[PDB]
Amino acid sequence: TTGRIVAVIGAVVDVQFDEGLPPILNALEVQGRETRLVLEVAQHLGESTVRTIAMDGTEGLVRGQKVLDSGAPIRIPVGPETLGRIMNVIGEPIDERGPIKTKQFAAIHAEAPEFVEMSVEQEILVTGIKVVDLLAPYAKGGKIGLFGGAGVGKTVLIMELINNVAKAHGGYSVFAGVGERTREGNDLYHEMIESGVINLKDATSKVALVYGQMNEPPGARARVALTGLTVAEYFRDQEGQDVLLFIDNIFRFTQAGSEVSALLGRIPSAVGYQPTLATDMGTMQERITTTKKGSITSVQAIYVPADDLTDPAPATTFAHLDATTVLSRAIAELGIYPAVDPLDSTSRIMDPNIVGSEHYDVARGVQKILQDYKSLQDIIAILGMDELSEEDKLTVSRARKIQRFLSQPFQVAEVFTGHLGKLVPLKETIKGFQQILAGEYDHLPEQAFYMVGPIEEAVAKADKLA
Amino acid sequence: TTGRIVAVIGAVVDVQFDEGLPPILNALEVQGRETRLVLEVAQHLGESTVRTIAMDGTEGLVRGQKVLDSGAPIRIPVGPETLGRIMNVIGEPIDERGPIKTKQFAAIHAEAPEFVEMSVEQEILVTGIKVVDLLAPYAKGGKIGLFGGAGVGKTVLIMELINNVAKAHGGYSVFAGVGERTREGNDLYHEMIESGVINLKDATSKVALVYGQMNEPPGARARVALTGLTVAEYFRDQEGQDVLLFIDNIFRFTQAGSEVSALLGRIPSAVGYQPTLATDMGTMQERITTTKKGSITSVQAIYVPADDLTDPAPATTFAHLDATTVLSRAIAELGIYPAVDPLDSTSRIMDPNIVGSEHYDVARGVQKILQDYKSLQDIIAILGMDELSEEDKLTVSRARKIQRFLSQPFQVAEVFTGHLGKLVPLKETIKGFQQILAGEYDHLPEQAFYMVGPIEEAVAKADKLAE
Amino acid sequence: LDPVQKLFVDKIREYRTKRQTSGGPVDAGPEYQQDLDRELFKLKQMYGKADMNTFPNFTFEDPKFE
Amino acid sequence: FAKLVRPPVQIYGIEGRYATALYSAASKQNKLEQVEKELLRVGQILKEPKMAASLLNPYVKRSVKVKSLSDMTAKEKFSPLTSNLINLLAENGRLTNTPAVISAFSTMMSVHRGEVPCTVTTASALDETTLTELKTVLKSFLSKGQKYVDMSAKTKIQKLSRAMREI
Amino acid sequence: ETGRVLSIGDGIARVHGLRNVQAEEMVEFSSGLKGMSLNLEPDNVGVVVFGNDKLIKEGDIVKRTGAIVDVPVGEELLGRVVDALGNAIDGKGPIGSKARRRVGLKAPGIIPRISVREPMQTGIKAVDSLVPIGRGQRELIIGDRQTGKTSIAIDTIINQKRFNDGTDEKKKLYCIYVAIGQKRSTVAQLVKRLTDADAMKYTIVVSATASDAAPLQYLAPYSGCSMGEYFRDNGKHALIIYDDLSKQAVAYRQMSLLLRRPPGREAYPGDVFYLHSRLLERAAKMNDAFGGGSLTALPVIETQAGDVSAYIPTNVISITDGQIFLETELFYKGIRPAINVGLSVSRVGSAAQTRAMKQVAGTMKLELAQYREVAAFAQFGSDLDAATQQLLSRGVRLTELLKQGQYSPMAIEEQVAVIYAGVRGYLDKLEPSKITKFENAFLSHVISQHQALLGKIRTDGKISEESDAKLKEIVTNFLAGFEA
Amino acid sequence: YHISVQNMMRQKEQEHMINWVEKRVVQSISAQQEKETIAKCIADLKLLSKK
Ligand SMILES: Nc1ncnc2c1ncn2[C@@H]1O[C@H](COP(=O)(O)OP(=O)(O)NP(=O)(O)O)[C@@H](O)[C@H]1O
Ligand SMILES: Nc1ncnc2c1ncn2[C@@H]1O[C@H](COP(=O)(O)OP(=O)(O)NP(=O)(O)O)[C@@H](O)[C@H]1O
Ligand SMILES: Nc1ncnc2c1ncn2[C@@H]1O[C@H](COP(=O)(O)OP(=O)(O)O)[C@@H](O)[C@H]1O
Ligand SMILES: [Mg+2]
Ligand SMILES: [Mg+2]
Ligand SMILES: [Mg+2]
Repeated sequence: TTGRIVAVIGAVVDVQFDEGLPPILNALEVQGRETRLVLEVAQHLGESTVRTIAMDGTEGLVRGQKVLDSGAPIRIPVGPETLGRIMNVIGEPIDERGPIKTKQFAAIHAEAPEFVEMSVEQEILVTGIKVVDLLAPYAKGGKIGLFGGAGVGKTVLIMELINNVAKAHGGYSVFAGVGERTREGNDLYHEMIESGVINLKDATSKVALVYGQMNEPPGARARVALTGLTVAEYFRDQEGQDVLLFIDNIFRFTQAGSEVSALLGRIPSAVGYQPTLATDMGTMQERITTTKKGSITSVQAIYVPADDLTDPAPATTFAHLDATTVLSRAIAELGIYPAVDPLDSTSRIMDPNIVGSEHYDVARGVQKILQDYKSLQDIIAILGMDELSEEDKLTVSRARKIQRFLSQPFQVAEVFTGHLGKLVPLKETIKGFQQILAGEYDHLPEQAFYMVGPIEEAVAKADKLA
Repeated sequence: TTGRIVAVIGAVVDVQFDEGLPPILNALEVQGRETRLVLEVAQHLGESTVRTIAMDGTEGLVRGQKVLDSGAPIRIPVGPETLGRIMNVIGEPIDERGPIKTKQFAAIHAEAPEFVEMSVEQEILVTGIKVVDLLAPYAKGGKIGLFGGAGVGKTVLIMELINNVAKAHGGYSVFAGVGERTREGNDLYHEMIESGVINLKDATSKVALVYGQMNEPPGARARVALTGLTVAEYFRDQEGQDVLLFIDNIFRFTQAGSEVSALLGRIPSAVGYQPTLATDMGTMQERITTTKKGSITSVQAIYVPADDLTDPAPATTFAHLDATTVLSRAIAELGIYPAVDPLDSTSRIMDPNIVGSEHYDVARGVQKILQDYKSLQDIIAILGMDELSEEDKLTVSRARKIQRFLSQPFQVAEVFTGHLGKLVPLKETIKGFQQILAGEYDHLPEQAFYMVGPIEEAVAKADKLAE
Repeated sequence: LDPVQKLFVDKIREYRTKRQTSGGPVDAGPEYQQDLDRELFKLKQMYGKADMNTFPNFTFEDPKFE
Repeated sequence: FAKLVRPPVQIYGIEGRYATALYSAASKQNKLEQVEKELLRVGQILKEPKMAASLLNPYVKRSVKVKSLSDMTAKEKFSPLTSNLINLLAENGRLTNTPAVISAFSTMMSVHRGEVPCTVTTASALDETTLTELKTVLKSFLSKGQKYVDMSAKTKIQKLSRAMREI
Repeated sequence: ETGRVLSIGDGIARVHGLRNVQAEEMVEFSSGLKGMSLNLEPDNVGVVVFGNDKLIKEGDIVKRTGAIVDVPVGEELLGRVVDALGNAIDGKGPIGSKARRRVGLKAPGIIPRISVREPMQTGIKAVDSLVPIGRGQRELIIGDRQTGKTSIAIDTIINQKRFNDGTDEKKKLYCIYVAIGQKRSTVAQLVKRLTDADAMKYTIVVSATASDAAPLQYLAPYSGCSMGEYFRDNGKHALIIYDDLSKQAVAYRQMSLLLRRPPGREAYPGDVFYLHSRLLERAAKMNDAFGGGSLTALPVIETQAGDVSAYIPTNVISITDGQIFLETELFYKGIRPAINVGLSVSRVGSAAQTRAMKQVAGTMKLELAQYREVAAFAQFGSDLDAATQQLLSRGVRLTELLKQGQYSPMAIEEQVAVIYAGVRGYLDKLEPSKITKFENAFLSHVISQHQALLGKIRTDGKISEESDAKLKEIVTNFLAGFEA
Repeated sequence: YHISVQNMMRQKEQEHMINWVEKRVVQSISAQQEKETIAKCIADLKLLSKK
């Protein structure tokens, strides 16, 4: 039926229905603007009024103004007639290529895969990125998390993965841009048309795009994470297919939450966040998963505010991943890209029974010398290298090489590194370190291992200097 | 009169009274429970309604349930027939031995011993624990406090205290476990029946037990200590006796107070304690005292939340003490139990005109050398040991000896240590250190002082470790 | 308990005119078929795409080396 | 100080607090009924096309709003010891509230008298009796005279159930 | 029978009616949804919904149950996987739940109990020697994420095979495993791990995860407790593992804040201590007059950057009878399982070992808190007297001992075997970089040869001068046969 | 495979089968004015028993 706006503040609006009253989650439809202004019920305040989160600007609304119930959730296009199309948070298309004629629809909200549907299929997914492979490998159909503070190189890394992975990949990929840079989208689009994962000519397109960037209202950023969610969901279930879900940046989802939780009228929780940060997340999060039916390999970039890895946002999210890659400004500032913290990135499959105890052994051997170097880090800073015992003078030099040989010039920042984009296969990864560790190379300069491919390019470099 | 529950959250029930509005503090009676439920009144919100704390869980209550104005404050089985008996928050016995039998009862909400009743006499109670006696002796009939972060040996200390001090004592002892571990009560009952300070047969029991552990509500914990002291307040004022009152853990009193404070209508204060942490403590420590009429040696143990001795709880507790033993994690971590900080522990009677110039001059000399060693501590361990003076490798040597000789195998800690208990008479402690200090053992190696009793027992380990 | 034991019978005077009405799943309309094909794809997935009625031949492979 | 006639309806807890007053202010002079009707009338002395330019008007204030309510009391059928529940809402700035204060006056009056349980499909049983569900039958005789997991959930789903005979 | 819904949002339904509803009594919803009363206020009952509150709408109908909340109990649960309310979710059709215990049970007071004497073995050298647990104890596992906090609790249940597939009816230990806050993808992968090693049979696994409603995580570890209370109150031995209380607390916070209960430290509510206190007291060692039955409880806490000042981690440590700390630092350093001896305590000490362990490791816990400090003082290359030259010359080898594989417990007998090797000084002359290829042999060599000695020590649980004598050669019969 | 190609079949059908029950019973009460008599019936047998 019909009801009216009685309160408006930011993205929170209060509608009064005399007849009937929409379930919590029903997309409402504002009647009176040149622009589809979906509200979304989130509360029943009583006195036959509901409280809703907008999905766009609310300049203009007035106390009065009619609203129609849609009788349903926000529902969007799903199916194969999405591949190649850019769609926004409510399904509307935004690549200015007409409408998205599609058989079926789905709602953005949805209960999550019951326990019986889970699958324990753990098979390694090689990236050709030395640190990731050697120390905390990604797992096929696993949840992956990229943690980073402003500017440490999440977006680059997600891109390199999209390249070393979703280019030679028989199967559908969905990319949800949640509250990041609009120009990064324009950039993706073009980059994927040229490379031809998207094709304007055909229906040979292998990717769907869902975008709600850092210029749109809380509501929109709040939700869009789920739009793109729903899409990937279909390709998994009604297609029992291999889905690749990339999000950037999942943080902006919790953030946007925070912006609204204030006026929804919850009482503030730790650090000002919404009371409901763990579940708000966890519902949404647990839908992103590989089930018996289909299979989603997820890769989410996670922003870390003020570099605070304990900020509730990043802090809570860790629970939800199977492999994590954590980026430190500290490292990046030493020109060690990709900026991966070797002692803080982990995978739930670094396990000899899964990766074969040559892998597991060279790993924890690097991970050891590094964390041995790291302990000396203090005495070296106050007294200097010389006060270091002879044994220890080495543990440094070797470690420092490892430190340097985990750097790897990506095929993207061929522009910042200038250097040619390498991709190193698990074998030569595992090998090279093993050698470095067994000190075949204590005769080579440090630099020799900074920014290279296999260990050859290392020993090779060392010559061109001499 | 009769009253009806109007509302109920967690541990705070409001009640409405047709006529008889009960005065704050007045214990109220919940009609209709399979086990007794009391509601200490806490305020008059007005319109004949009173907010209250429950002395047990409110699971079950219902809007309108019948409440009766017991007419006066919680009342307990104060009296001599409490010995050997495990009481509780409200009097009810819980060792399963049917009503405590006395016709004398006192409210647990008393006023406090006025100025003129204050006793100024203080004399050294020796404990045989070397560290306390040497550096911060407790005083017969004085407020003692045991400061400790979690796991540093606070509770064990108070055991070895009740073992030593409270056994060779022919007066009455009252141990009240406020807010800590139920396991540890059961644990003590039986040790205190093996020793038979509690005797199940005769009536030779010298120990009243009051209990309200970390399994009970905030209501309970907030008042368990008010009870156990009402109990020991009788044995003082009457007998003129020497009452030993142990509490563990007087911290849980303010914490408990914290938990309900929110629901009681309080803007929170610093660190988020009650705006009343201060006076709540005052009108309650000011009762655990010694009047002219009688004396109460008190041994409280205080939790230090996260070891921060400045946390408004342990912080405010210090004012109320005469002798404070403060426990150190960093010491314990070095294996030096009892982890007493020989430089944060203090007694009021550490006065040469009270303990003698030999005692005093010797304590302070130990305190000094340990402090000096603490000073060389980040020269040496980062810039070459033997770069020290001759004077200094000497004050290090002796210090580490002194520092270890300060440990003691406790009798209640054999289970952990591995050595048979011990106990040193004051004058053999003074002598022991006076010696080490004097340069008389600079030849015996370190470990020989680690965990021995009287000084000689180190000369023992001095050869046993040799050949 | 005596005016309810026969209202639970309005449920097999229909259960009857159904588990006997042969001629196809009753009154279906279009819906009935389409969906019984989507779940015919995904259920044809975890297993493979070959012939489910025949016994599979056998390609074999040598032992790799690390 | 004064004791209070809390009549077993109680109602609120926070706001219609004036109401809970006059079941006790009235029950001294037993003029409960004198007002049970007095209020009904004032409820519309204010819903006029002539009284809304103050009803919700922070423009005149507690000046000519209280002594302009010596009229709509003294004048009309009022002027008793109930011309005052106004003279309060007048001063205590809650004239904008009285409708709710009258509403509750009722729901507390008709619990000394009637009972309020309602039928399923239409009007009020007004079972004004000393016993609940005694006269619930003998007053609805003037109403004639005017199993497989899923099917389980889907049978209670019609019985006393849903959107059917509800309309 | 019950009444209206005033307003609904965020899992919090206000209700105008229910006038005779018990506080803490569970209501039921129009849509068939079980809720719960927690705020009995004058003019409404705030109710925490136990699931998706989309189905609820203003005006719906809420009906009393009369009951305080309760759950399925008893052996009819073993081998299953139930949500926080007892319902099965492993798709194997309901459990045989004749027994139905209440969640809101208070804990055993003073008398019903007896000093913890019963060895609860973990099969982890590290734990079973230096911080030994016993039946009735609460030993906290605390540590940063990915430190090994779980591969503790798992390695321990997987150890209870040995006892549960035998005769001795005391050594038997049934296991509950609450899983609060985790992701299903994991709960599962974990059950799969149990199942494989074959332990799932003796093990309830209550699971309230990420996506589950808020009050459902609040309640989960309680439910999983009642289920373990039965096993003790009926003369048997339970080991429940809450993993983790950190996530639970967070959940309780949500309910509490949404219920408009003014927030305290780090936003948590006042009783956030009471929460873990009360739950954790319910584990006890019942005295004979009550069954002899036990409930050992391993709560689990997760720290941020190591901060044990955090409201919670400090609370739970004040509660449990000791704890194991984890530390990523040691982990990568090679010390797996990363434990930090010196900082781990067991407030029950030897009172919970065999007199077989006790004899090899009863004053070695106060030795690896002094050999510790006495290698951190003389770190630098100089000179130290006749006394402290040796302590180091030993320890380095000893630590290489508690270095242990994963998903491979050990029976107490074998633990005493290797511990003996060193502690008596039969390793005091070997290069640490080998002390593993060594143990991995000398223990499969003295299982293939002398099931003899193990037989005794395993049974009488002690090393008589007899047993000891045999050892004194089986050892020696090896060092000289390798180096010398 | 067929362990499943028959599993979704016996269920799905039995969905439409037990669900088909609904729409034929909503037709039985809404229609049949003689299923408005069996209304006042069973229901007046409520007031009674309870008391
Ligand atoms: N993997 C890399 N290799 C070499 N240089 C890099 C790399 N990643 C980032 N940089 C440099 O640092 C910048 C940051 O890259 P970017 O991936 O956008 O960080 P970010 O995680 O997205 N932080 P933000 O996008 O602002 O939320 C670049 O634009 C480069 O100049
Ligand atoms: N004794 C061990 N030796 C070698 N690796 C181990 C050992 N114990 C645990 N691990 C590994 O270390 C990882 C972390 O173990 P885990 O039990 O999940 O710690 P955790 O702190 O509980 N992780 P989380 O649940 O995310 O907090 C695993 O994936 C293991 O395979
Ligand atoms: N007298 C002691 N000798 C050796 N170790 C001790 C001694 N006292 C305490 N400890 C160690 O400290 C631990 C905790 O003791 P406890 O007094 O219970 O801490 P708390 O201060 O919180 O009550 C013990 O379990 C033990 O291992
Ligand atoms: Mg970015
Ligand atoms: Mg203690
Ligand atoms: Mg874990």
